[PDB]
Amino acid sequence: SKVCEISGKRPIVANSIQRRGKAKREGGVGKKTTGISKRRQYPNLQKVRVRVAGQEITFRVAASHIPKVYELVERAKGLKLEGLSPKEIKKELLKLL
Amino acid sequence: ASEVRIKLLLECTECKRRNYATEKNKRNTPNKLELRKYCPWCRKHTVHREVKI
Amino acid sequence: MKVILLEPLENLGDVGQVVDVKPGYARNYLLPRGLAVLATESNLKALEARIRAQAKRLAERKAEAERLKEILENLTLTIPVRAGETKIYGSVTAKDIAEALSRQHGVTIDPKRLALEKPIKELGEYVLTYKPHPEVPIQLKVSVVA
Amino acid sequence: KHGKRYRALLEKVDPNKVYTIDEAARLVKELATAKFDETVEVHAKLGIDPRRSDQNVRGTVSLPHGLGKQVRVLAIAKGEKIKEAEEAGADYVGGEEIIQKILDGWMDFDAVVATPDVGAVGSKGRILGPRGLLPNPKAGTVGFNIGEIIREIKAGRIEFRNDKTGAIHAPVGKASFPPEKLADNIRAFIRALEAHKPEGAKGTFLRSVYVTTTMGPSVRINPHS
RNA sequence: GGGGGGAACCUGGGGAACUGAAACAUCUCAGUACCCAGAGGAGAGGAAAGAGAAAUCGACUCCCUGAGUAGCGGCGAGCGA
RNA sequence: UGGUGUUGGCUCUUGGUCGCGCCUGCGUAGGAUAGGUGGGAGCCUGUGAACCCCCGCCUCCGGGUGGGGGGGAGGCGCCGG
RNA sequence: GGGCCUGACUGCGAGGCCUGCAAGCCGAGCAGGGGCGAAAGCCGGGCCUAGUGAACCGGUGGUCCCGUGUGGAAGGGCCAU
RNA sequence: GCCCGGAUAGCUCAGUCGGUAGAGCAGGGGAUUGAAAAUCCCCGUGUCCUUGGUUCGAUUCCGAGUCCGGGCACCA
Ligand SMILES: [Zn+2]
Repeated sequence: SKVCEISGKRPIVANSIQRRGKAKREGGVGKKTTGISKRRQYPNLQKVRVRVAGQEITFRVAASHIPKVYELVERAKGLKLEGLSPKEIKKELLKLL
Repeated sequence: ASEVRIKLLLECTECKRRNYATEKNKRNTPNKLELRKYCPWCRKHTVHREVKI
Repeated sequence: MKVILLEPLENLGDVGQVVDVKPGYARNYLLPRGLAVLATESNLKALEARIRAQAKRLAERKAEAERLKEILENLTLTIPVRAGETKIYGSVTAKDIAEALSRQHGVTIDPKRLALEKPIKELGEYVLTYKPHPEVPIQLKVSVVA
Repeated sequence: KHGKRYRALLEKVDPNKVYTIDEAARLVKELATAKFDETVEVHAKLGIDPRRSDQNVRGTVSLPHGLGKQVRVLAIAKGEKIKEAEEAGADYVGGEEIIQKILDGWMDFDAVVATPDVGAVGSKGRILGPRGLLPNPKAGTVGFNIGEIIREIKAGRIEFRNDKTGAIHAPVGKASFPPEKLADNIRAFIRALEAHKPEGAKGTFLRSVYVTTTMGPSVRINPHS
């Protein structure tokens, strides 16, 4: 999925590592790797609809930065943002970042 | 070399350092072997107990 | 997520109180419905010096609950619809009641505060709770006709 | 639901609040309302399994400050030991025919000790045993210095043993002891027990330490305090 | 103001296999080829939440040495500061 | 597919964790139902008696268990067994 | 067949056999400390030639050799296996 | 290797939270039946795997061991 609108958390290219065998730490002879495959770790993006400037706005933001959004919305109250449209509203809220 | 003739160790019950490894048919002698063996640590012969290998 | 109770709640407390509930309830129910506010330093600054304001508008909730309470307790609500001998061809919710007091009776109440758990589909008299203020049971009898 | 002389004892005690090694020793005497010198008791709950055949807590320590209890030692010994057995505390020696002197019913003794030669004591043991009287050198009560053994028997030597309920039990003295008389009594009770732990035990060796008296109420006290 | 082009050079996102292991999966090939994005005459880096042991130095970049060294490795091939 | 996030409120019920509160424990013998360990020669009731009645538990059916009433100081205790 | 005993040893090893290597093999003798026998002497498994498997990885017992600034510890080494 | 499961009548299995080793299957016999049968009545027989310890006694409770079964892995 695309970037996080706040954190910019992108999908990363991780290497799924199918390991095997008992661990040396548990006396095992060693963690024999059976195979290594590329994959992608996707951010936990969500859609977040918010009524700002009498306008409902949706952010594809990571799960972590959800409350950061509401931080932004509350901060927008010291802004004169109406009657802008949701495009300009979203741009300006991005500017508050 | 078998499950009935198992391996085993021989520890000096003075030094407590396993100084001898050997075998026995648990069938034949199902008791702990014990032998005056030379403990290298003790630097003197001593009853060495059959400690499980 | 500490939130500032802006009003009394059946399982949260009352205005001025600051509880910490899971984010779903406050941020999906409370924040939208303004029943609470997050616990920012900005809020905690104006927490006091607005507690007086919060309980001020609370008392406005009370006094309005009375002055309109007896305003709309002493009457009967009528509902002309299309319905059958044991059934309604249509259906009614709190919104139709708001049209009832708005156009028919002229008095202005709130649709949301009126509790309508199921949109009515039968005829006759029913009693409704309005409760504009917590612990303010404003009964109301409604009639549905054809 | 108790005796009004004891219900008063129930009233002047604080159940959940935890006292000190000295604080209940004040309460232990003021709770001494029985019509005789009650016995101070430290029923310190052990953290050990008796069902385990490894945690056999049974030892002894001679409490100073006396005990206030009456101890008559039925010592058993031979080979010149009857002399030193009769002396140094034991009143019933001896020293070989007291066995057949057991009826049983000749239970006019408060303690029994024996030198390791006897020997002929354990067999004759079966009724002398189950009432906690068989001579055993586990905790003090056996040895060829039997009279010397009995010398400290008079000197507040309380024995302690785990029970089936994981508890250990021994009085520090009668309910006539001052708190700093019991202060060395109590702390001697904790110190000896801690020295006799069956090593290898789930967590603490002691659950709690309560202090009651003969017909007296319990007391919540903090051990090692 | 941007667009798009620019021989190579450069970061950054992606990223092989052939190949070696005398097979081959880990591994190596190699983060290489190549793709995309970004510029630039360079780029990148860059001013210690460092290094590493001296209580020592004092951003960064590059050349030599360190050194095939320490190490990593089906402790193999090899890789390797 | 289970955990977790997104993801909340409301109840209802059940399995564990510790709170305590209580009751439970019966070979014979032994007065009787003896859970063990310690201390115990004493308890105790007008911070109302053994008695007798009523109320519930258990009951191994003899009783124990507790509560209410009259009664409301006579029963219990090592010792006897 | 009986008596006693555990040398079915420690540290080693002159020397040789065989042999591409590696492996395999035999061994006086030396010291330690013992068994046997009076002693001389023998005993470093079995009358012998088959009963077996390199290294790596890891286990377990000892050693205290290393222990990443120091002390420990992690962990490794070495011996045994 | 780690985990746990049981060792009981000829068998299966009960099994005390320590007072007793038991239910049925098998066996036999009696009645029973034309046979087969079933049924029925009654007897059958155990260190309660071994060692221990505790408590008056321990099948029980327990420490060990063995067998025993399974699973859970790891394999230089
Ligand atoms: Zn030794």
